[PDB]
Amino acid sequence: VGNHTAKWMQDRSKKSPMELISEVPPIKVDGRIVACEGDTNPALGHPIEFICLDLNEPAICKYCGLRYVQDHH
Amino acid sequence: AWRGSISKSMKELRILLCQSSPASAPTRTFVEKNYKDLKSLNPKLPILIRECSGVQPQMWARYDMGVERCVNLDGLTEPQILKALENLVKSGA
Amino acid sequence: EEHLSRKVIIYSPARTATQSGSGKLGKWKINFVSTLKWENPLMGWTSTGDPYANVGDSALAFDSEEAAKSFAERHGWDYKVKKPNTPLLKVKSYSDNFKWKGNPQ
Amino acid sequence: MDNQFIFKYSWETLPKKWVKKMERSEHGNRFDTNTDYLFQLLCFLKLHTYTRVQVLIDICGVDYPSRKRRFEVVYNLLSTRYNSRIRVQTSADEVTRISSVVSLFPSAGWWEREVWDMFGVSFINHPDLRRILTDYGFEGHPLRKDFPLSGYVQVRYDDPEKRVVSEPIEMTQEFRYFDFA
Amino acid sequence: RNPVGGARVHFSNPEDAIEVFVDGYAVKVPKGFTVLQACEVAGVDIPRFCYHSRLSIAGNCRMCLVEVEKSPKPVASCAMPALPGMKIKTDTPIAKKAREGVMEFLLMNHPLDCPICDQGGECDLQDQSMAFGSDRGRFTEMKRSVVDKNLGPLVKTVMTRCIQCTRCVRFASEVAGVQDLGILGRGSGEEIGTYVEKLMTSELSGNVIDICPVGALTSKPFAFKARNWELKATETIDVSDAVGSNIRVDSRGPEVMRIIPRLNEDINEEWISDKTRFCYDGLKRQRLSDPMIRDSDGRFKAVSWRDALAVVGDIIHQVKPDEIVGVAGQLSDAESMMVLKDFVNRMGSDNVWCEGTAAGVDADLRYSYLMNTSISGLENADLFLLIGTQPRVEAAMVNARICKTVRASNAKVGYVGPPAEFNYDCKHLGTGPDTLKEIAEGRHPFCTALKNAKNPAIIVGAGLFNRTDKNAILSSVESIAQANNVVRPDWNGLNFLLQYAAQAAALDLGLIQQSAKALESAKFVYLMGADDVNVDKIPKDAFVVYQGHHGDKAVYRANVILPASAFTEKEGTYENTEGFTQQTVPAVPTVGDARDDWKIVRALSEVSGVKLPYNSIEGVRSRIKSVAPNLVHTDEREPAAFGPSLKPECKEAMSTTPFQTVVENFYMTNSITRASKIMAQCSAVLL
Amino acid sequence: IGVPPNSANLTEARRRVFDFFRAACRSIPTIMDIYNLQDVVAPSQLRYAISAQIRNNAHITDPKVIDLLIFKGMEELTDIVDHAKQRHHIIGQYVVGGKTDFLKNFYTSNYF
Ligand code: SF4
Ligand code: SF4
Ligand code: FES
Ligand SMILES: [Zn+2]
Repeated sequence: VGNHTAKWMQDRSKKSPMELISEVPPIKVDGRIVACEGDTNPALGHPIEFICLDLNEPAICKYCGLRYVQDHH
Repeated sequence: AWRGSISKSMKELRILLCQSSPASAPTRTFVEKNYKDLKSLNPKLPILIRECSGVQPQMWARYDMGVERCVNLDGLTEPQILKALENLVKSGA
Repeated sequence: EEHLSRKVIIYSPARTATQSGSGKLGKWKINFVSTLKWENPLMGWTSTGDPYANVGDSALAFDSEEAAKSFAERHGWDYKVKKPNTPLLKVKSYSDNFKWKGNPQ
Repeated sequence: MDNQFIFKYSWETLPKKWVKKMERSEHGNRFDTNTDYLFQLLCFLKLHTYTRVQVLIDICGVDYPSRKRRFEVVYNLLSTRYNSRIRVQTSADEVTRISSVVSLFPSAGWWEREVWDMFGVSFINHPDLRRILTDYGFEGHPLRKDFPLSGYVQVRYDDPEKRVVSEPIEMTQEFRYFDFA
Repeated sequence: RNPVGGARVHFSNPEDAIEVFVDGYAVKVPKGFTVLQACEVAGVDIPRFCYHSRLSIAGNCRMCLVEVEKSPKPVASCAMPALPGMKIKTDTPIAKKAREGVMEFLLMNHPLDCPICDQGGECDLQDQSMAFGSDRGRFTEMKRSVVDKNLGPLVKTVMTRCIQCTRCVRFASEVAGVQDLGILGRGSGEEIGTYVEKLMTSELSGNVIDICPVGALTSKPFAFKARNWELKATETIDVSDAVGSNIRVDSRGPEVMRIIPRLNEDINEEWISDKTRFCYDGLKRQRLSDPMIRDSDGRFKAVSWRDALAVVGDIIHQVKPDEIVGVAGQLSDAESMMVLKDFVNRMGSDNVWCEGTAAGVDADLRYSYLMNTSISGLENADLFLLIGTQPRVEAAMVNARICKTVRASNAKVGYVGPPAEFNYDCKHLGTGPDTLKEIAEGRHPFCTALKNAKNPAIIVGAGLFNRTDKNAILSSVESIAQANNVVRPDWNGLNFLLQYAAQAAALDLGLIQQSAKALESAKFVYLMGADDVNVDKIPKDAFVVYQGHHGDKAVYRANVILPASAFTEKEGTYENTEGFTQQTVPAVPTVGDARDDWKIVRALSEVSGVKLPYNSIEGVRSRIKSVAPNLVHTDEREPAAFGPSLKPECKEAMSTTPFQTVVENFYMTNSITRASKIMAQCSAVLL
Repeated sequence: IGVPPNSANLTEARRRVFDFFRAACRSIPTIMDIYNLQDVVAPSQLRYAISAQIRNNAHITDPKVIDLLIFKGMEELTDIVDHAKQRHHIIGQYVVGGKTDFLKNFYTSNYF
């Protein structure tokens, strides 16, 4: 719906990828760090990304947009 | 009394000279010796002293309607640079 | 004929500011100042009609100022030379990080 | 007949004024010669019993814009008799004609036409020296470094004239030069 | 052997030179040079991350290790001083293995995000990994991760990529003069940051993007927009101020993508200001693209060039000659200013001047409106006296030079003018001309400090040039300079700081306002890019013609709009504060139906019936040779030929009005900057 | 038939120029027939264009440059005759059949 998506997406029947990724709830992790590969099979995903969870705001994987939060604190 | 009437005759006077060349030495002496009195007698006349590393000693006067005249100062002595100024002030002005 | 009368600039591209390495210097280029491009009104692609659009940065190169000047003067182009800026090496000491401030004033 | 024997024997036997530079390398034995001795050197190599360089594999030009003689003409040759290859090179500029070797190697005819078409080097005593690859009436020599990749003109059908015609080029999307250096 | 990058080596005396060997080779270096510098003189490029020639040596990255004979350990070449007879080896197995190990340690915790990192394609880490350590990774444990920090709208942060080289911290402390960045914590967990939430407010903050060797600090407005290999590089100059900072303009097609500094030891030393770096957005916004005449309903309508020029030419012959006024904009090049002056003088008017405070100054002597010390010459000054100027917001690179001189040589700074925030210690001496009288009369600790200074430097701002008591202020300043021997054959410490890129060339060409109230009595006003003139002083019935590439208020008042080229789209001559003349280089095509300014003026002159004796820019420059020949002798340094002695004595009284502030908003100074998102956001948050 | 050696001096080069000019002029009727120019342009204008091309290069003093120009002229003549590409007002490279220039160029565009 934003200006970025309107540059290429000319169909409003489906949600844009930005809205779709935002609807995925943050994944809870036991710990202060998590590694994201974007796929259950790492060779079929994206280069491994290690994400720090020290901040209260959910941390976003810069490759696939998955979000992670510390489960306890 | 012509030196006190330069403003009435021309809109702008330009003196181009070399900073270090011997050919520009009479022009530099003329500037150093006459600019004080010329500007005091003509407080509202722009007297543009423009020095350049390799220009021949020149002197320009700008009148009405943008008409200009130039005098080549090469091979001239300090008093003859003053005559040329008087000629520019008194004729064609 | 028509393209042999254009004005060009002979220069040595300086080092980029995003990298500390110096391995792309010493080359001399002929800038053809090709600055006539527009947008194709079908896909937004960048169109041009100037034959020397990229030859000065992709193919034509010269190892020295004199070679580029000779080539330009043989082809008859009007050229202006821009001397490259070079760094001045200055005496630097790691001891300077711990200079005595002197007696208090 | 290995490249050590060719280098040594050619040093011993060739007239000295023919060769300015001799390189021995796994990349190939290489002889550089002035343009006025190219023909005689090639005739010697072809006819001499200990060389028998009978096959002219090709002739090609290389453009070096930083050089006073910008063109380098390379002759790749083969001896089936001795199972050996030789490279002979000479330099040239935009106006100096060099000798044709068609009378030595008939295969040279078209390779010389190609050098003339692509680079603009002319060949003395060539029986039929005209362009061979480019379109008729082509202007310029495309393999020169200063010749633009897309050239200067393009063609299209023109209905009012009922024919294909040539106009100055107009590029919908210009060639993008990616400088990774 | 040629030095690396063609670097110049200056010897104070040949006796003060030592001899060292770099890989067998004999090289001669000055005493005090480091091993790395001796390698550069030898032409050997030593890899480095933490070392920067303009910043203090750190010696922490350990990538510059080399082998020195009789040394037990590998030697950090960036920090080790060179000694006579030293035998330096850079390609021995010890050095190669040390480089491989250090590179392996660097990549150990480095994130695998080259495809999303903007440094990709111009990354020192990538190149040195390809070259020195072509070792197959063997680290299989978990990498450390770091949260991103908020530093403002200019610097985008990805701290996982940071290699703790501390270049940004040292730049903040030593060059920017704003200590906001530090290194927090200890060990592998140390993090670069400000600890507390705060944005980088220094006007030189953007250079940390250049100095950061990895993609940890990147340009936020440029984020993700392009790769370095698809950008065309044009070497040109900046027109944001009167400094003339050397820049490289990167473009893709007919669009400027980014602006990065260009090395020039005499002007800006590979640094630029944030205004210079991030003003490129406005080049594609609110562009005047077509000629326009206001219609019957008082609305602009697009026309051809011939119709607009015919209208202007027809209406310019219906006014008195003294009623024609032409004003040149702050971004005008010398050629267009010369053509405008010729056109207006040939219609019988002398009301041609450049917009700004220095509109009607005495331009007879070139020393009186230029920085005679030169920017590089400031580093030799031991004392600074600033009179009515805020160099931090008026000339950012000059202020950077002053700060560097203060930090290095412990020079003192006295300031007279309104209160302002300096990035270096400085005594406030007063606020107005009473302070000048006190300085002239002596009896003050700063007066004896000025007398006890070997090479004092007075810097007078051009903002004082529009005051009513301008002659009195200038006379007092020159008397202070004479009493302290500021101007000597071996030292010219008298300086005047201009504010506009066009001001120096305009003063050289004689674009001087004679009548102080000529704008209030004009019926034909030609505003050649002069968007900063106050247009309510123009009579309501005057015919106003605006020529430029942007505009807010003058465009509203203008009866005719003539679209003009921008500085990135043309080749124009500009002179900076120190009298150095430079030329722009075209980087991108113009937009719409725009034309070069001098072309528009010449075309109008032809339409108006005046025949100028030139039809090309070469003819314009030949004409300029008859007025200001220094303007066509580009890229040349020349000393002053005449000084204060020729000035007539002045007896005007001294007013009591304090000095005012010239630049109220650093980011809003010209029409280009006022049309940029990024500059507006900087004004919103960074001020 | 074969490509001759370079002219030794300006005299023999001038002789080659005269030979080329004669060959070019003698081919004018063939060109008029091939391009159907009877009602478009006179044969003398073709002769005049060829001679003007020869005259515009009258300042050349190097025989090798003259030989190259003659060779190129022969090739262009051969392509014009043997492999004609008919346009209308144009044969090969020649067009067949109160304000100064600055104002016209300014009205045209910003690139002169
Ligand atoms: S800084 Fe960026 S480009 Fe360089 S190695 Fe790291 S991720 Fe790759
Ligand atoms: S952010 Fe960049 S410049 Fe600062 S310490 Fe990290 S790698 Fe070095
Ligand atoms: S460059 Fe010397 S240790 Fe970093
Ligand atoms: Zn992911």
